[PDB]
Amino acid sequence: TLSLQLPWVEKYRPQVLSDIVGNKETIDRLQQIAKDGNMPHMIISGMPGIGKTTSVHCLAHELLGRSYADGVLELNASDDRGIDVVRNQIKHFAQKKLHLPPGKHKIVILDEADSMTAGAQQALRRTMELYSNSTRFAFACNQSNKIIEPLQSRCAILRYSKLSDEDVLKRLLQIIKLEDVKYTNDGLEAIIFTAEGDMRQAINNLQSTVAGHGLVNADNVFKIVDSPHPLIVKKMLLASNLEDSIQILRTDLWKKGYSSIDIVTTSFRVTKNLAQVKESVRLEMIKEIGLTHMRILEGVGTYLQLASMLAKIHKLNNK
Amino acid sequence: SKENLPWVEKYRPETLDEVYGQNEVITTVRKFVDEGKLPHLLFYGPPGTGKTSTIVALAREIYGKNYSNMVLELNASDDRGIDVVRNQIKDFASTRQIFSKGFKLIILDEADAMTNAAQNALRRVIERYTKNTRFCVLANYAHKLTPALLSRCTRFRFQPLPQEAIERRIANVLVHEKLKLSPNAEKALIELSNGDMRRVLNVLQSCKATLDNPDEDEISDDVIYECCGAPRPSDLKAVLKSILEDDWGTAHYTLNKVRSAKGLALIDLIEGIVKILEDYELQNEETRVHLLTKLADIEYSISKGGNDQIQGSAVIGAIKASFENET
Amino acid sequence: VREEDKLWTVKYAPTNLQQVCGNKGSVMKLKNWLANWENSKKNSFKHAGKDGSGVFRAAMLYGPPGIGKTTAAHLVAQELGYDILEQNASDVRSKTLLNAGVKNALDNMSVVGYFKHNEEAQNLNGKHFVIIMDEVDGMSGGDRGGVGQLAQFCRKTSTPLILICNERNLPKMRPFDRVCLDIQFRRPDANSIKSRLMTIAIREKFKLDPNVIDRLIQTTRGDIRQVINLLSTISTTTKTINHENINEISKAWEKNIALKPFDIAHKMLDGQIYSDIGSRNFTLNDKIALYFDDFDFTPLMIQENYLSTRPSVLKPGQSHLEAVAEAANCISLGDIVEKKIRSSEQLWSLLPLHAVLSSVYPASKVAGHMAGRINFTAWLGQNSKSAKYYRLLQEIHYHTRLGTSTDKIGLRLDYLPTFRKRLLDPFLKQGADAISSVIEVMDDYYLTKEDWDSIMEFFVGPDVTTAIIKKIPATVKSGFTRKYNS
Amino acid sequence: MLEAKFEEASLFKRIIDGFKDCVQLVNFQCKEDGIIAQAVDDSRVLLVSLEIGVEAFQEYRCDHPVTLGMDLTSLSKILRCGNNTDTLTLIADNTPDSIILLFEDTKKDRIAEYSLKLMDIDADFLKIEELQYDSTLSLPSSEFSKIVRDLSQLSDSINIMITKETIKFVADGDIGSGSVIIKPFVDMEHPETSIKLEMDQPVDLTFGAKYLLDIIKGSSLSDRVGIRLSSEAPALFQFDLKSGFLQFFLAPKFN
Amino acid sequence: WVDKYRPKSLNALSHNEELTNFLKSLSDQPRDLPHLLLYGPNGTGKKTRCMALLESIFGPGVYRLKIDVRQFVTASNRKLELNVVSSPYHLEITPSDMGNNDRIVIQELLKEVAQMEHRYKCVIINEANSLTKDAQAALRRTMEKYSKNIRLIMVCDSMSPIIAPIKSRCLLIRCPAPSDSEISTILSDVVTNERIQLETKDILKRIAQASNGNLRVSLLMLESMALNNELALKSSSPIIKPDWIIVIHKLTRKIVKERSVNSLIECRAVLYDLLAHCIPANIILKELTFSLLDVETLNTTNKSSIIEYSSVFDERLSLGNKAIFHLEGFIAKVMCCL
DNA sequence: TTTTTTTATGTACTCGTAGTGTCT
DNA sequence: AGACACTACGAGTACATA
Ligand SMILES: Nc1ncnc2c1ncn2[C@@H]1O[C@H](COP(=O)(O)OP(=O)(O)OP(O)(O)=S)[C@@H](O)[C@H]1O
Ligand SMILES: Nc1ncnc2c1ncn2[C@@H]1O[C@H](COP(=O)(O)OP(=O)(O)OP(O)(O)=S)[C@@H](O)[C@H]1O
Ligand SMILES: Nc1ncnc2c1ncn2[C@@H]1O[C@H](COP(=O)(O)OP(=O)(O)OP(O)(O)=S)[C@@H](O)[C@H]1O
Ligand SMILES: Nc1ncnc2c1ncn2[C@@H]1O[C@H](COP(=O)(O)OP(=O)(O)O)[C@@H](O)[C@H]1O
Ligand SMILES: [Mg+2]
Ligand SMILES: [Mg+2]
Ligand SMILES: [Mg+2]
Repeated sequence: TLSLQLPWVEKYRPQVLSDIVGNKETIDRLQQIAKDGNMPHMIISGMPGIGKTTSVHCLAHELLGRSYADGVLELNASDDRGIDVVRNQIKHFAQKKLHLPPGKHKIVILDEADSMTAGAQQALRRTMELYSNSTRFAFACNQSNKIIEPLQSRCAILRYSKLSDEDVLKRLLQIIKLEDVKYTNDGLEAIIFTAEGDMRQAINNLQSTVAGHGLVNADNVFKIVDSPHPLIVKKMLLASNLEDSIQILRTDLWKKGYSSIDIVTTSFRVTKNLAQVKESVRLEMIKEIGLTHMRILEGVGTYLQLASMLAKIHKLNNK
Repeated sequence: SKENLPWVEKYRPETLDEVYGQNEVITTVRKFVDEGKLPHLLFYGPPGTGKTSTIVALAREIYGKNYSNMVLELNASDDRGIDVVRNQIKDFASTRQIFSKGFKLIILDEADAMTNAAQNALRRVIERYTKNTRFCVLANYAHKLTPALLSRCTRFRFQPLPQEAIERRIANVLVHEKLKLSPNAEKALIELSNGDMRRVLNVLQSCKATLDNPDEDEISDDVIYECCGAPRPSDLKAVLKSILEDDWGTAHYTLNKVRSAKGLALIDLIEGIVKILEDYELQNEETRVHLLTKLADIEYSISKGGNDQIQGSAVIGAIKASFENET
Repeated sequence: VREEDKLWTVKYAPTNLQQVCGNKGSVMKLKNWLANWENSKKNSFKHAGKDGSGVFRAAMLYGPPGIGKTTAAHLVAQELGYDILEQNASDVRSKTLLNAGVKNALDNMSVVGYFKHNEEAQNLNGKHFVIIMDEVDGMSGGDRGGVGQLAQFCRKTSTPLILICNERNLPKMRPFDRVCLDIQFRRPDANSIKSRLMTIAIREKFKLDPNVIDRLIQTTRGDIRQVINLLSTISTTTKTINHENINEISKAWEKNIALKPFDIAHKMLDGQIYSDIGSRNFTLNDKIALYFDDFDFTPLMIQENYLSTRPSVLKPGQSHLEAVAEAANCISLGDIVEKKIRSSEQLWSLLPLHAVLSSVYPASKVAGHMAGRINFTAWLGQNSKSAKYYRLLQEIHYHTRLGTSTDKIGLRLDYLPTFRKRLLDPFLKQGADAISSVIEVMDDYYLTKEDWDSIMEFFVGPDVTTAIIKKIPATVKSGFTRKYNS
Repeated sequence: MLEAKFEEASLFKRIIDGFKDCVQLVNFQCKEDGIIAQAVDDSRVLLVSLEIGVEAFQEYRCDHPVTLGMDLTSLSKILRCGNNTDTLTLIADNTPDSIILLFEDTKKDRIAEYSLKLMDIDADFLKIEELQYDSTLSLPSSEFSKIVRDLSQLSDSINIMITKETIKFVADGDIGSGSVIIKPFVDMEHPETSIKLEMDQPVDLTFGAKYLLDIIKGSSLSDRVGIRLSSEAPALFQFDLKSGFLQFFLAPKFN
Repeated sequence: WVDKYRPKSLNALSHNEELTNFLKSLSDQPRDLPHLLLYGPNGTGKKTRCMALLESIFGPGVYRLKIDVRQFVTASNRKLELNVVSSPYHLEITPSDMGNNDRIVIQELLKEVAQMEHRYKCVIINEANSLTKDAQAALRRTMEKYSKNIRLIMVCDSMSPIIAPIKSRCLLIRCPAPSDSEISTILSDVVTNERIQLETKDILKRIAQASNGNLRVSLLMLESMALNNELALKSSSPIIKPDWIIVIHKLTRKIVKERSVNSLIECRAVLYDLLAHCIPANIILKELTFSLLDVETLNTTNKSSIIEYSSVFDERLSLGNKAIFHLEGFIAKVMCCL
């Protein structure tokens, strides 16, 4: 082996806002903005792998044309983004003179805006306020709550949502048509099921299955990618009889190499996000799961502790 | 010389053909490397499954014998912060190889101890430099990794070593060493391993040291049990029978003589009785609830110390009161 | 520069004081304060006046962001002839160079006001400065940031000082409590912003009805800048806005701001949230996010005011006392979890669990109506007082160790009930001739006058010496103080 | 038993200062022909190869090949403990451990005995790179270090372009851009200020600013530095000393 | 006064003759002496007996001691200030004067004293119960590595929080509280030396019956009631009780009288006022439970639940740091029980 | 309606004495 | 030979932690 090929997430990364199968409303909004111009300050929030960075990249590219190289300032979490950088480099870029069309503006893309320090975020306020006629700011984050309210007050808020089954299925069908891959309906269904609204993870699993077996079938997808971790935990907690939950915990989780810490954390998260049972029983189950986690963290993490946790949960459900 | 390293280090796999147990992931990785499309890997699994050995043999097969120079291997022993990422990992990804031509490999072993800021800075390094370098993240707990970093890599779950592969490795070791092993001794050895090759190699070296002979004899179950201090199924079932059927004082005397004749530990007996009673087809699950709760409480109390006799009597009374509901 | 290149917030920015929306009282108060500034400096700020403005040489504007604090400040600055100067956290603000510059600028005149125009009869104030500080709450916590330096600046200056921050009552902002005149800009009224939106919509050919601005500003929570940005963002695609698509717009532009530890206590102790209907609207995840908004004061507030409500979620056959007891048990369990968190091994991954045991479960146990007022947690002040008393007892014990040969608690519990009878009681039953005995007893254990004063503060219950020391004749006290001072 | 005695004790100081910043640990191989050292940067972007023959050592005695693994932040401290008119003596027993440095003054009577604990570096460093390059130039070390330090302030990437009798150093950043263009000339009045360039095919590749700034730190060794460039090959920055050389194999950045 | 009449040697002890003989036996050969841990009720006289044993191991100059100061630097720039009681033959440290920084002081100070060194220097660790588990783990190996220069004499009131390794690493000496007769005989000598007037001797016995074996409390209460009776104790002299005990008794009266949330608020207020005046919460809980069990209005069913809840919340308080968070919970559970 | 709660490493900032290459 | 701009590494001070 001498060199590798580009992954399908990067190779087929959308370069035009029409290729994005994300939220239709915000996509058409950004398309009309790039068509008319006058892009305002924006903050795009959501979950990983739904088309946030690609969306702002496509918007900046379409809005700047050939001037993307000298009119767009990209700053990721991999670069220093402290108070000193915001004071010197961002201010020098915003004050920089540049002849642009009468409908375009300089764009400052800040990836992972939820990781910037409080000082830099505070200094960015007047930085984006005094140069709001020749410099525009686009933040891309996962938690909008991590960005201070003064910064959110000066910009639009675009909340991206999960991708429905139809959109990811359409994108995967387009990729298969563009790549000439042998597939089947159940295989694509299993891929979308294991993706959980994650387009990047879906394309990655598809490419991995293709390069590992050639045929995208549910058997191959399940043998190369295990079933989602939270769903088995939910089925274990929602069991009606103690023996069924014990057998599930033994075979699916413990016999497959899942650590006790991961199991108890997934149980806590599922019970927190559960909606089948009432509030009080959910709080009692969370209490028992936390009592178990307090022993798991102390190094007493074994199968007996998880079995006792399941027994206590069933006793609580035993009226 | 390799004759000075312990058996866990001496028998470390150097090629991908010496990594037993993992077949579905090993074949897929071999195909990834032969065809060229090697994505960002995330080896998640319990300790002693062979993730580090797998990735080391993979890098050896990819770059040759000069692996130690063309691969950037970082671990928890090295300082892995956000500035360390920014400087070292970005300078490694952005530049090219000094010894040959080809893609680079960054092995972030034990990356479950990295800071959240480090992962937040690295998740954009993996996405930006993806045409000249790759990333391999090894983990034992998938909850310490951010979902953004967890979604950029292809996940491979290292299952615990099954019976066939662990017996194959045991046979390989018995071929490499002047040593013989009994079949029942081998089965007992596989039983006390839980798919951990490190434990098997360590106790095999220890029982070879226990032999006291020039190795003209065999290694039986007695040697393994006396060297690892693990209780035998015979004494286990005898204690369980005396607890379930015999009298309180007789059960106490039996437990005392069993735990004092071979110097066994109460926690090992607890785990053994838990494993044995798991196959018992029982009545209404209240007995199982009481048994599991009381046994876990006693185990958590033992994990902090106390009176061994009081805890043994507590185990006896808990098992008895749990089984008294089955009538 | 063209017209379509500026945002709607900039092209519709107020050009004069008559276009500001709401908070007319605050802008008039600050205008009167800046007008009488020279009248205040000519008599050295001794005469406050009927408005009460003139004794403070600095003004601190505090309120939510986006209501026009900086705008109104700049407008009055340009209208009253004062030469404006702005500096804020976006520029370097430290103890070294910022202090030097501001000190050199407090009593220096402006060259811009001199060279621009100084010959007409406009005002004698053009030579003066107005140092307008923005994002005052954005400085560093310690003294090196410059918050205390600015607090001291607001004490000695010959130029008006204007301070503008978004969050006022903070620890970092404690020095600004009694040094600058406080002006609070509040939520604007709906009528002015409604008229402004009508104008900016009829100007941009934007179809919009008067029935929606109410819900708009309600979900926006008093932020005209965010409202203008919202209209500028959505007007490009949906030309006409009405009661049909307003739901999606409100759901997509919800202002997600963290609540103070007082509103968190109100939301936690709200019985409607834990009802069968309210449970599936404000889910448990939102309840945990409520605690995670401020995880330092939420458990203390919950433990303080969980037993001061009227429960409406009492199970059939359960009284208020039973629910309070279960809530207190869960409070103790959450306290154990918190101790395990903030100790060695740094088990911070147990923070969500501490969310449920400390705040969520006890509040759910006694959720209902608020009987009285939401009282702030007194555990902080009680802990500070206990720490001070422990330090004083430690000094007393290390002073008396040479004779007592006991521990701190062993000296507080048993020795002090006798030290009280030995030291103070001879003063009440013998007069002023028992001073020498008390002096000898105190020197027998190397006690001091401050030690004697601190000893009498440890007793409680039926022995409160705070009035007994006042019942002692002042002659005896003065004689004792003079004798020990010789 | 390794026994080396230097003519000037400051030459070893100037040599180690070259690797002090760009290299952390070293593994000196001492044989009958001289001392060789090969090291890799922490980020593995550059490779340092030092070779000093027995011509530099005033006295030399190597009974068998010796491997001395050591740290540079301690060797530099031990070397700064010397003196300008002193002589240096390296001693190592039959089994390599705790290398001994001896500083002896030649004007007065003084003995400074220092020790350094060795370290067991498993990674071997014996690789040699002998391949033809696309261009070979030679220029004064001060003139190259000046251009490097002047262009490092503009950006973090410096592009080298070799064309038909033209050497261009470009640096494009956020505050502006810059490019220094030089032509190979022959200076008869002083040979150490001439610029030579033998090219076979045009070259165009970029380096990082930090490694290029660390490389020019070795300019205090020789008065002239050679640069060998090739199509996607480790660029050879060589400083030739009167008994050997120090060569940095630098890896460019992919475009 | 307690301090004016205190034994200074082993031959000056006046109770627990078997313990005095055991101490003389242990001090017969002083160089081959292992580490010692004195445990027993608070106020028995173990701190006097340790000094008396040191007076037998060394010269009489052991009591001529001085107080010095030593500064320490933690992982941050917070300066830890600790005063040390030192003597030309021994030194005394009390790690109960700080927070979670006991390990630093313990390890550094003990290593300095052990590196500098009859032939060894004795170390008296006062109130070993406040020693955190990490400090005890740090002292575990320091006790064994330096056994020829440093010998530990740890004074504590209960070996419950002491870890098992430390318990094994030192001899254990129990100090039982003196009988009421010995306390009465000591009070007799004190009142004949302090020239007190006793109409009937039995009052002294009652003092013992009010002290529960505590001699430190007994002598202090005798002297406190001698100042109220003007150096002449009568046949019915009132018993002087500390203020916090009266507050706790009034709290129990309020508990048994009213059981509601409105009374729970004032109970929390009383708990806050008690905790703010340097009163530990474990002693508060112990006294509150013991005086609640004395309430004759309750029955066995109530007292059993009360003692169970007190044990549970004592475990909670030993596992927690916010003491009022457990005290209020115990009070609410008791209110729910009654 | 109002201000502190231990230890523990990672992150970020600043002043800061210091070590060395350069200019009247 | 020397003075002082440039500079980079070291102690101080806080700020989070799902
Ligand atoms: N709507 C979409 N249509 C097509 N491809 C998509 C879409 N969303 C994501 N992808 C694919 O996913 C890759 C990565 O998407 P990103 O935008 O980087 O994910 P993200 O939404 O920004 O979440 P992050 O970066 O983890 S916070 C792209 O290069 C595409 O291949
Ligand atoms: N599949 C395997 N085949 C053969 N030997 C194995 C296998 N897995 C583990 N071993 C042995 O166990 C040793 C340790 O393996 P590692 O790869 O270091 O364990 P690991 O899977 O990385 O788990 P960690 O390091 O605790 S996270 C190897 O050197 C081998 O001797
Ligand atoms: N009362 C108001 N009437 C009209 N427009 C307003 C009003 N308040 C704010 N705006 C608009 O909001 C823009 C910014 O106003 P600012 O005064 O800078 O906000 P702020 O109240 O100072 O809050 P900051 O800047 O976050 S501290 C102005 O240029 C106006 O377009
Ligand atoms: N054998 C004894 N005879 C008389 N008094 C004693 C005796 N032992 C102790 N005491 C008294 O006990 C007091 C000190 O008590 P102390 O030892 O500090 O209590 P603790 O044992 O709780 O540390 C001294 O004032 C002393 O008078
Ligand atoms: Mg992204
Ligand atoms: Mg490993
Ligand atoms: Mg403002």
